[PDB]
Amino acid sequence: SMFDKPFDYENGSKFAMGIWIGRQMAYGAFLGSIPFLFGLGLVLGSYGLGLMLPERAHQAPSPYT
Amino acid sequence: ALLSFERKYRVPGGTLIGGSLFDFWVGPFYVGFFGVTTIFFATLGFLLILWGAAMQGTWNPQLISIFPPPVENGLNVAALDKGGLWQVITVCATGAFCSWALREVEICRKLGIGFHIPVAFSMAIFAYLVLVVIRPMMMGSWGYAFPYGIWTHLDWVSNTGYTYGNFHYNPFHMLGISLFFTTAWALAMHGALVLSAANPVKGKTMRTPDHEDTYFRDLMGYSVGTLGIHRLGLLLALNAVFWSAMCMLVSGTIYFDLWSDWWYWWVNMPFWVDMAGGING
Amino acid sequence: MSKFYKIWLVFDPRRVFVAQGVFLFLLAVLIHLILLSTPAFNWL
Amino acid sequence: MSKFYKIWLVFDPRRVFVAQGVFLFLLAVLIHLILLSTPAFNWLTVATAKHGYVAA
Amino acid sequence: MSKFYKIWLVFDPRRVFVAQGVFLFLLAVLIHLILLSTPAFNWLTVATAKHGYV
Amino acid sequence: MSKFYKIWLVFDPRRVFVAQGVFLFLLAVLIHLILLSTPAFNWLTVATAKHGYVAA
Amino acid sequence: MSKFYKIWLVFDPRRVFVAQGVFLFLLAVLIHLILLSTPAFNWLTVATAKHGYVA
Amino acid sequence: MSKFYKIWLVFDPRRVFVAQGVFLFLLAVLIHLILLSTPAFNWLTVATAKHGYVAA
Amino acid sequence: MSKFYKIWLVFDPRRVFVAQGVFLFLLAVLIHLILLSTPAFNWLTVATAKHGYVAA
Amino acid sequence: MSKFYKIWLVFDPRRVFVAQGVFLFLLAVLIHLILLSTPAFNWLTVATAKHGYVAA
Amino acid sequence: MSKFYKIWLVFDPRRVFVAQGVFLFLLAVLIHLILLSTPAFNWLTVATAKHGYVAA
Amino acid sequence: DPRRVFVAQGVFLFLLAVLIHLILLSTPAFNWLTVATAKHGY
Amino acid sequence: MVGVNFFGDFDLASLAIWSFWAFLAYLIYYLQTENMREGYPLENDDGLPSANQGPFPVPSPKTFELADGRKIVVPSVENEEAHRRTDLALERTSVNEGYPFRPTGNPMLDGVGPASWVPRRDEPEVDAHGHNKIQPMRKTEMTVSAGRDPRGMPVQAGDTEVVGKIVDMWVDIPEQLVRYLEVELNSGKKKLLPMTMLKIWSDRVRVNAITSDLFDTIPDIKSPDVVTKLEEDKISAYVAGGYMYAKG
Amino acid sequence: AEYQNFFNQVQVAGAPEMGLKEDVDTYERTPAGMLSILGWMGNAQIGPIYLGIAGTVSLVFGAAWFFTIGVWYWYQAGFDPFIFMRDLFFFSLEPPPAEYGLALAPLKQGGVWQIASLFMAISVIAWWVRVYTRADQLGMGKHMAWAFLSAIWLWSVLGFWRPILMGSWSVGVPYGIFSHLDWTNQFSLDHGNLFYNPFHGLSIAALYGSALLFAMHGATILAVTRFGGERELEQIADRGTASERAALFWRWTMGFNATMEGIHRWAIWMAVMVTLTGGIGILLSGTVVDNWYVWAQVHGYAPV
Amino acid sequence: FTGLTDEQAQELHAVYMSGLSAFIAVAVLAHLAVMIWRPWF
Amino acid sequence: LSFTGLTDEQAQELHAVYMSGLSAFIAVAVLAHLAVMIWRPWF
Amino acid sequence: LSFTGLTDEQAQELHAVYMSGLSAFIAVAVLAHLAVMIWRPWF
Amino acid sequence: LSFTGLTDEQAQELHAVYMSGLSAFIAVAVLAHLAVMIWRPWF
Amino acid sequence: LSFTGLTDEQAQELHAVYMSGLSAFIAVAVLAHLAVMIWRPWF
Amino acid sequence: DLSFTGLTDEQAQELHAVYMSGLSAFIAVAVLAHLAVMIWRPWF
Amino acid sequence: LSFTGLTDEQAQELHAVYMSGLSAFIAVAVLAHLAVMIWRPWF
Amino acid sequence: DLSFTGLTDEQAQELHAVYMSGLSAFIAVAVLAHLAVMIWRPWF
Amino acid sequence: DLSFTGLTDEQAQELHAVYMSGLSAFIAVAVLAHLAVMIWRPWF
Amino acid sequence: ELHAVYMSGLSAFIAVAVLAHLAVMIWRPWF
Ligand SMILES: CC[C@H]1c2cc3[nH]c4c(c3C)C(=O)[C@H](C(=O)OC)c4c3nc(cc4[nH]c(cc(n2)[C@@H]1C)c(C(C)=O)c4C)[C@@H](C)[C@@H]3CCC(=O)OC/C=C(\C)CCC[C@H](C)CCC[C@H](C)CCCC(C)C
Ligand SMILES: COC(C)(C)C/C=C/C(C)=C/C=C/C(C)=C/C=C/C(C)=C/C=C/C=C(C)/C=C/C=C(\C)CC/C=C(\C)CCC=C(C)C
Ligand SMILES: COC(C)(C)C/C=C/C(C)=C/C=C/C(C)=C/C=C/C(C)=C/C=C/C=C(C)/C=C/C=C(\C)CC/C=C(\C)CCC=C(C)C
Repeated sequence: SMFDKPFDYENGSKFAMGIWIGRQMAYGAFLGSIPFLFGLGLVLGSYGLGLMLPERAHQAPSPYT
Repeated sequence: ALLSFERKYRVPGGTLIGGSLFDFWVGPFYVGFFGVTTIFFATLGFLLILWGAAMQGTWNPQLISIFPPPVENGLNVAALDKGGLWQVITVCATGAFCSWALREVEICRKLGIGFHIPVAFSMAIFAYLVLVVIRPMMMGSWGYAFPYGIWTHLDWVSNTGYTYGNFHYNPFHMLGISLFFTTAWALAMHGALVLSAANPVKGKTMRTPDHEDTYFRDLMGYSVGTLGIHRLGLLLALNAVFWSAMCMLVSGTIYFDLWSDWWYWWVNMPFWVDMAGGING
Repeated sequence: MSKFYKIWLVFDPRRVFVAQGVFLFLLAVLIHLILLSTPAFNWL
Repeated sequence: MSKFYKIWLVFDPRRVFVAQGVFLFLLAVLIHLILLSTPAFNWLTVATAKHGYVAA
Repeated sequence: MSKFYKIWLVFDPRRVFVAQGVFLFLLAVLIHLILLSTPAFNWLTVATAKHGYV
Repeated sequence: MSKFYKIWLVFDPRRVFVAQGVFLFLLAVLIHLILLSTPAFNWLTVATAKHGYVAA
Repeated sequence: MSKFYKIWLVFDPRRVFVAQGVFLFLLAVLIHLILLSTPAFNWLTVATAKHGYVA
Repeated sequence: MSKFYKIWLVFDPRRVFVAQGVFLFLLAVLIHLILLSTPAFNWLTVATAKHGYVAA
Repeated sequence: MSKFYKIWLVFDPRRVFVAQGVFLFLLAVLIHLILLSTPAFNWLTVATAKHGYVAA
Repeated sequence: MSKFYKIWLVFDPRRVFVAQGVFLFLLAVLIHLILLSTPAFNWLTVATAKHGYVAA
Repeated sequence: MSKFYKIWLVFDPRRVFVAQGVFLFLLAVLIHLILLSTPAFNWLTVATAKHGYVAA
Repeated sequence: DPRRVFVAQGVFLFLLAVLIHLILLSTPAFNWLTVATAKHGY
Repeated sequence: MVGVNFFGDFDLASLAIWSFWAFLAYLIYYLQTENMREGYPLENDDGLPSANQGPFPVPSPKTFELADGRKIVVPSVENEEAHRRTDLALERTSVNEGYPFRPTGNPMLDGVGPASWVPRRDEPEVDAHGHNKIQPMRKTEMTVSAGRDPRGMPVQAGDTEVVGKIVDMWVDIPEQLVRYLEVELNSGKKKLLPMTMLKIWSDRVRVNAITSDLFDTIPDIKSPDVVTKLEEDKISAYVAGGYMYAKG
Repeated sequence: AEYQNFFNQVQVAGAPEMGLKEDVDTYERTPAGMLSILGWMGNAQIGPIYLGIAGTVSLVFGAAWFFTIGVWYWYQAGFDPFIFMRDLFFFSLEPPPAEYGLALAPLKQGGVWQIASLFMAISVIAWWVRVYTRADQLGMGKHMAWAFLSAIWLWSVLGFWRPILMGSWSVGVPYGIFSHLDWTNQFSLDHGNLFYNPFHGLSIAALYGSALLFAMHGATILAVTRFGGERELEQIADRGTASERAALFWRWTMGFNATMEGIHRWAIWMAVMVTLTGGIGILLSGTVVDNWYVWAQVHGYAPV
Repeated sequence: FTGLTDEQAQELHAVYMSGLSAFIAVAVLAHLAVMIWRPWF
Repeated sequence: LSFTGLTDEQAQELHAVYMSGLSAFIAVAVLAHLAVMIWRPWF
Repeated sequence: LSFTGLTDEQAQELHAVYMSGLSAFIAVAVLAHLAVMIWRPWF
Repeated sequence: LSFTGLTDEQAQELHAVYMSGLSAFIAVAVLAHLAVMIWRPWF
Repeated sequence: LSFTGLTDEQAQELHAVYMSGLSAFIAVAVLAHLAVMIWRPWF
Repeated sequence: DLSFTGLTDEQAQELHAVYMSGLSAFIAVAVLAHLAVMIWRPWF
Repeated sequence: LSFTGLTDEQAQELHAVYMSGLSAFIAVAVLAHLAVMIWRPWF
Repeated sequence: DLSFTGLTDEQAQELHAVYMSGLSAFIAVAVLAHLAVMIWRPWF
Repeated sequence: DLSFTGLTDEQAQELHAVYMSGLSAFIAVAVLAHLAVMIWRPWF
Repeated sequence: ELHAVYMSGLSAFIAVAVLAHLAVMIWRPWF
């Protein structure tokens, strides 16, 4: 992949290896942000979209007794 | 344990995350990165449902119910004993559903087939997200989502439906029901037609697809064809779920009164509204 | 204790670090979201 | 207990460690969440009452 | 009695210990949850009453 | 009487032991469930009345 | 009646034993459950009244 | 009466004996259940009255 | 009146006997239920009155 | 009237007999059920008034 | 009025006869049922009024 | 449609005839059974 | 029949619901066995038959008789051996079970993985009347009714290099459907490209599954105007294997 | 994005296929035409259609049922064309009131509903023999007729069998757009929340399963159309790589799979369960159980 | 349109009218009996 | 001439036995109506 | 005819056994109605 | 008359065992009905 | 016949142990019913 | 075809001997369990 | 004999370790039950 | 085949030694965590 | 020697040493973050 | 001629239909 490059273990300094680990972990953290942002975008986007509704949308009767 | 032909297909590659770290099978099941996360989310969601049963005090599976937060709670993260457990299970369910679809993508890539199955399943995920996330947030609270119980989520359907009178009069609901009925009808005919050809009358050779086209042209005067029926069966099921999600998306967000009153725009048109007689006088 | 380096002979480091990033990021999100259920630590 | 190393001649370490890791995280989350569901052992609400922050 | 070792000539050890591991965990969780469901044997509930945790 | 061993000439021991194990466990759960459903034989309910634990 | 052993020349023994075992278990459960449904023959409720188990 | 054996030349004995057994069992359960419906022939109800059982 | 045997030259015996069997059974069940549904000819309630069964 | 046997040169005897068989049965049931509906011709509720069975 | 025989050169005899059978049977049932509905021409109601059978 | 137009047109004649005949029965003025009941004292 | 209980609360609705579970339990058993007519008995990674075969038994053999009188029996050893690949170029990546098999060589050419083809019968698929189901358009009298006619269009490979031109279309006569496009490469050889893995643009045909260098090794058809079920399996599997094995 | 094979890229059409002459009287088939708009998703050929006597009987009695309802609407509209179009969805051909039982009600008070129902019963049954006969003359199995019989079972329970057992035609379904929706809602109300009918739940599981199964199977076949997976009949006789990749997707996803022929046994049985269990649940409603929610509470699965 | 020659269709019409006439006669006899029993005119 | 693969001779045998069965059916029906008319006339 | 593959001799022998069994079924049914007629006549 | 393939001698022993089994079933059924008649008659 | 593939002597061997198991099962069942009849008779 | 599993007569005797040992041990514990419950809370 | 491919010696080595682990698992479970019985008896 | 994994006894021995060191450290931290929670908020 | 991942024992040590250095830095930062929260708003 | 057959038969049907309409009038007229 573009962000999941392999590393040259036999030809590489510790700092280059240390940076490579961080790039790998950052790419993993970026992948983990895909569902978090999508979920956050769903919740806040839907709530934001609901704030521009005819205002009877926020006072519907509860479906639970 | 492999099928007699499975070995030549069990090859490395096709993963999206992790490469060969999780690229293996457990029995028949393929495990990937999303196989690992599906197991985590499915097991956590299942154990939290059992924990919710323990707090509820009942162990009858048909009486277990995890309820969302109260409507007054708004969009806040609720306390675990006060409907916040429902929110955790909702995240576990969505994590399990989404990772299940992504796991199917990895399996699609390994087998070299089209991605129709994960995409078709994403429509089912979308309808679930409409009922638990999109619609409740547009209405302002997590308390409008359905509960996680076998028979209590039917009470939610009943209470949600009767909020707008008879829910049958929702026009998107009519379209969704018609497609759901059409999908079951086409599934019966597709299964029957293939089995009719593959299992002919005794003493007859196995029928060709020419017989299948001939049979439905003789019967109805039309035949979609072997490729057409699988396209159409997929589209009917996806449209049925999509227009169902629309019916709920507009109920309580755009439309608030009884759905039976909506159909009176046709009657109240100002060129036949005043004419006496009929049903509406 | 000093022999834990052999974990990289079992699991490919290139692939584990990506998995660590997914886990560590989502754990930080999970803890922040758990804090919100309590208004006392509800930072926002 | 002197012959327990033979486990690794039956179960490959790669799959056992992956299964063990998921099980431990799953169990830890389950137990932490069970305590959070119990208001008397919810350390966040206990800290709120001890010091006094919102109490709501 | 002393011939029970032959179960491994019939059952694959890898299949069994997966099934046994799932069985023992799901049984152990079930029994703990049954006790937690009953206030009499909910050790967390017993502790709040004992120490006045409120 | 001493000729029942021929059952294994008909049924695969792998298949029988698995089905027997599933049956024996599910049967045991069923009987324990029936006793727990009956308040007279629910040993947890009996204990909480004998020792006066909570009764709530 | 000495010729009844020829049933096994018509029906596979493995399928008969499984089907008979499933039948006998379900029949026994059905009859036990019928007795449990009737309070007169429910041996747990009879023992409750006999021994004063409160319930 | 001397040619009834030719039915097996028309129907498979495997097919007949499976269908007949399902028929006889279903009929027997039907008749037993019909009697259990009628309180005059419910032998458990009759035994309860005769032997003075509780039947709560 | 002896040409009735020609029916088997146009009708499959396997199909006729199955159709006849289902017809004869369903016809008998219908008649028995009809008598059962009429109290005058319901033999269970008739026997109850004659022999004085409780019929609770 | 001596040339009515030509029908079997036009119609399939297999289909005609099946269609006639269901028609004769369905017609007979319909007439019997109408008669049962009418109390004047319900032969079951004629004997109960003649011999005297239930009168209820 | 004697050239009508040409019509059998066009229509299939099977479908004309089946159409005749359905149409005639449907009409016959329809006319009978109208008569049964009208108590003046209900031959069973006339019979029970003439013979004094049940009148119920 | 040499053998097909006849069937359709016959249906139109049959549907209309069965229609109007039953309508006359619905109206008591045009019901012949009703008038026969009155004359003979049925 | 309302409120009529055989015993306890077991009324006629209880009898119906419990009767259904027995019928449903049997129906699932029937459906599961009917789906065990292919791919059984199970095997291990080493090829030997497996110890575990599952709680459902293999159903009794059933015969499909074809129009040519072949009498295929499923499940059967001969049917399974007919569709069994031999001399597969695969090696085990680990001694443990449940691990992938590494191709030893070129997976596209060896037909493994997503490039796997099945030994189908080496005969053209045939319609009811006996004729070949799939035939070139020139062999029949059909015209392009709608859509974009691909005849003469350049064929652009996945690496954006032009590899030839479409010279013919192969249609499914009983279904009135285009199955393959016959491409004439620059070298003069003719290959078949399945329509399901092509995209007909307004001015060209693009094949993203494989690159330009792999077009010369697309499996060939022995008869110029006849395509065979075996050849269709090889051509389809080769092109579909490109998505994983084209360039990396 | 690659080609998703949802619509044909090229349409090719020649002489329309007039069908197979197995035992069909081919002179009873109409001409065959080609409609291009239908050829993008499926076949472009429209026709030929077989018209025997079963189809003709079904068509005339179906038309009579359709027009019997229609003429009743004109009577309800005062024979006003504007009122007819205004209230088309509100018009209803109601069954006779409950005072008439199973008798022949007057024409104005449910007798027309009985006439219309009779025409519908003939038309549906005449169509069932058409479904059976068309398959018989082509040497095919009668699976379509048996699957149709399951739909007829629920339809006959709603209109015929249940009104017979309930003792009156009044419980039958009115012939109207909104009215038969109101009947459906009223059926649930006066039987205590039909949601708690177990066979209604089984019917819904089959109906949801039908859409789940057709989405699974439709997408599975489109995924393997690269290898001719839509030619299912040839895959049954001669298994190809399309059948194996389809089986291996579901084995690696669910742990178990079907075959090309066997997936259509799941398809037919999932679909007929919709109306097989549905017919049973409607028959039990009123005749055996009058309050499903209370019945539920007795049997668990409903709180006390 | 049918596939029947003129000679084969000659008896086809004769038998049909032979059967139709018998059907009419029974209907006529039935109406005469009903008029005697319960006249509607 | 056969529309269903029946010879003319076959149609003779088939119609003869059919009328034999029909004759028996009417005869039992006539006796049954006679008995009902005597038992409980509808005229 | 011969729509079922039976011969003239096969069909005649099959019909003889059918009638013998049918005769037994009628004989029991007649005896059953006589018993019901004695116990509880419906005429 | 070979729809199943029995050799007209296997059927005789097939039917001999079946009737022997049928005889045992009827005898127990009659003994059961006699017991219920004594216990509480339904006539 | 011989659908299962067992020889006649193998059927005797299989039936001999089937009936021994059936005899054992019924022997327990009869003792079970005798015990219940003494403890709580249903007649 | 009375050798469906492929075991020999000798193997079946060896396998059955171990199975009956396990069955006996299972029953013995079950009998002890019922005896304990009968003492603790009899159901007769 | 050896459906799993293990030999008699290997199965003993498997079982010796399994029984070692099982006995340790049971020993802790007995102590845990004893602790709960002392702290909060369920009998 | 008691070497399903393909490891040798020597390789399994040294893998087990490292695994037991990781387990021991994990159990040690959990014991310290439970001691801290028991002192802070006992559950018995 | 075992090397499920194709790293030598030497390469695993070098990678693990770098990984543990980053792990120690990551924990030390996280401890500092907790001390900030513990000072501002303790949870015990 | 096909049409020649139809017109003669159709006219006879109309002829009796007219004769029946006037048969109603002499028995019970509406105009
Ligand atoms: C397994 C259960 C599912 C199912 C299965 C199923 N349905 C089936 C089948 C099967 C297996 C068939 O084989 C059968 C069929 O033929 O399918 C194509 C059918 C069928 N299911 C149908 C409908 C249908 N199925 C439904 C449901 C279901 N079917 C279930 C979900 C529904 C719903 C949900 O309500 C409907 C509406 C039909 C398409 C067909 C049966 C058609 C039939 O019997 O029609 C008879 C003929 C008529 C009623 C004539 C109608 C005429 C028009 C009203 C127009 C008339 C006027 C016009 C101007 C024309 C001219 C008239 C004259 C002047 C000439
Ligand atoms: C609702 O309306 C009511 C009911 C109130 C009033 C309406 C009444 C109506 C519409 C009545 C209509 C009645 C009709 C049309 C009755 C018709 C009855 C007929 C035609 C019955 C015919 C029966 C024929 C039978 C039983 C023939 C039987 C033949 C046999 C038993 C012999 C077997 C046949 C063989 C062997 C043929 C094979 C031979 C060869 C050589 C192949
Ligand atoms: C509703 O009813 C309730 C639930 C309330 C009550 C019902 C309770 C029931 C039905 C309980 C049932 C309980 C049962 C059946 C429990 C069974 C428990 C068993 C059998 C436990 C066995 C455990 C064995 C263990 C933990 C063994 C561990 C082994 C090791 C740690 C060593 C590892 C070595 C291995 C895996 C193989 C060695 C390999 C080589 C090469 C030597």
